Amino acid sequence: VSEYELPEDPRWELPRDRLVLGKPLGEGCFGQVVLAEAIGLDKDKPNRVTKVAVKMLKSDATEKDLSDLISEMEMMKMIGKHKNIINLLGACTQDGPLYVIVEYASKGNLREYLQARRPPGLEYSYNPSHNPEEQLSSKDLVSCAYQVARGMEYLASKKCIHRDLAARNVLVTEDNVMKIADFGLARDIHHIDYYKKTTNGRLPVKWMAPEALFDRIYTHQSDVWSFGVLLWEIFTLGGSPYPGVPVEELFKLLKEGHRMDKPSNCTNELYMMMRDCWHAVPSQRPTFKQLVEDLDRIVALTSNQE
Ligand SMILES: Cc1cc2cc(Oc3ccnc(Nc4cccc(CS(=O)(=O)NCCN(C)C)c4)n3)ccc2[nH]1
Repeated sequence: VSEYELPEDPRWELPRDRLVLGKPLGEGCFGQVVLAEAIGLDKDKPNRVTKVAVKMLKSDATEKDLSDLISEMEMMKMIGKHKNIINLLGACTQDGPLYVIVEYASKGNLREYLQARRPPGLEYSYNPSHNPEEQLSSKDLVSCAYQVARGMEYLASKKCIHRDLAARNVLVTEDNVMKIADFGLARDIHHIDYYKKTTNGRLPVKWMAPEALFDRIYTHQSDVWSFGVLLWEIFTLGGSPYPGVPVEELFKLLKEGHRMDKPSNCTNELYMMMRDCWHAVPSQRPTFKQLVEDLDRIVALTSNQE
C-alpha cells in the first residue's frame, strides 16, 4: 500500500489486471513508458483489446516525481481530448504503483519518423534507418505541419503553454496521425541548465524563443516560435537546428537577428512562415489560429505527386 493518497477517479480507473504489459517504449529520468494491451478499456466493449502506452515511475522515484506524474494526469483531464494530441485513456491508482494510460502512437516520434523516410540525394542528410520507409509527398509534409498546428491551436484554446514544442515531442500513430506529447508536464520550479542534454541527446535551448532564453518568459507566442523551429525540422526531414552553432552563442546570434537559412527543399512561402514565427517581437508573430488557416490552404495547394 502506498503511503500517499493517490486520487481515484471512477470515470478513469482501470483494474490493473486489465492491462497486459508489453515492451518498453522509452525511458527517461522520470520513469518509463511501456506498450500494453488493455482489456475492455471501453466499458461498452468489455471483450476487446486496445494497444495503449502506460507511463509509470522508476523505482528510484521521489515524492515530487509522483506529484509531477499525478499533475500530468490531472492536467490532461482538464485540457480534454483532441485528435492531434496524446489523449488520456485511463489510470491505475489502486493496488500498485501509479500507471497513467494514454493513446499509443506506434510509429514513434516525428523526428525519427521523418529521418527514416529520407530519400537519397542532395536535399537531405543521409537516412540513418536500417529499415527505411517510403518517402513522404510534399503534401504529406505540409499536412504534418498542419496537424501539429491544429493540436497547438486546441491546446492554446485551453490555455496550455507547451514550452518545449519540438519534433521529438510529436508522436505518430499507425494511421500517421500527428499527436503532440508532453503538453501536460509540470514546469520546473528551479532555474534550468541550458547546456544539459535530454535523455535522448537533444538541447531544448534550440527551440526556445529569445524571451524564453533570456528572461524565462513562456507564452503562446513563444510556442509559435518553437513551431517555426519544428517547421524547419519537418522540411529537413528530422534535421538538427542551427547546425555547427555552439549553444553558448545562440542568444547573441538571435539577438543580432540570426535565423536559420531555408532548408534546400522548402517553398519560399513556408520559409516565410518560419521567419514569421521567428519574429523578434512576440506580439508580431502569427497565432496558431492563423497558422492553421494558412496551412489548411497550403495543404490543398500542395502536390502529393512527389
Ligand atoms: C502521461 C504520459 C504518458 C506518456 C507516454 C508517452 O509515450 C508514448 C505515448 C504514446 N506512444 C508512444 N509511442 C512510442 C513508440 C516508439 C517509441 C517511443 C519512444 S521515442 O523516444 O519517441 N523513440 C524510441 C527510441 N528513440 C530514442 C531512438 C514512443 N509513446 C509520452 C508522454 C506521456 N505522458
